[PDB]
Amino acid sequence: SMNPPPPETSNPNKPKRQTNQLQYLLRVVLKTLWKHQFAWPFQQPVDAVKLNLPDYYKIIKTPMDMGTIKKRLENNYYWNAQECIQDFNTMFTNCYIYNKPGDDIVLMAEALEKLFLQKINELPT
Ligand SMILES: O=c1[nH]c(-c2ccc(Cl)c(S(=O)(=O)NC3CCCC3)c2)cs1
Repeated sequence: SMNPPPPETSNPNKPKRQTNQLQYLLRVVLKTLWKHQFAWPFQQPVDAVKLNLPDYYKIIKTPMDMGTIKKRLENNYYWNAQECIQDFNTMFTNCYIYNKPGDDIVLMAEALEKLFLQKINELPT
């Protein structure tokens, strides 16, 4: 298929964890970003069949999206906040890689990244 399987949202041989920071990343960071007017392209894995982008997964080898991140947080999939933050950063970076400076989609990612950084600047202790 043109679409690989989406990233795992559970893994039984990976240990789980819950922390105040991870709770915050779900309740505040993810759930607030989700509502932004520019969040929609990032709420699910890129569907190359739907969007007609047979090139997407030829270019992006570590795909990530907020739908996956949300499910991971709900699963307690992550060990710590930094691991989750890395997924957000991978999502943003993928967008910059797959596209071009100034593209509408890149403008969207740039705005979301700024808001994301604002919110993770300070996490609970
Ligand atoms: O690098 C990424 N692009 C996208 C994405 C998702 C949906 C849509 Cl419509 C778009 S887009 O920038 O408006 N390009 C559309 C024009 C043809 C394919 C989709 C990008 C999510 S991550």
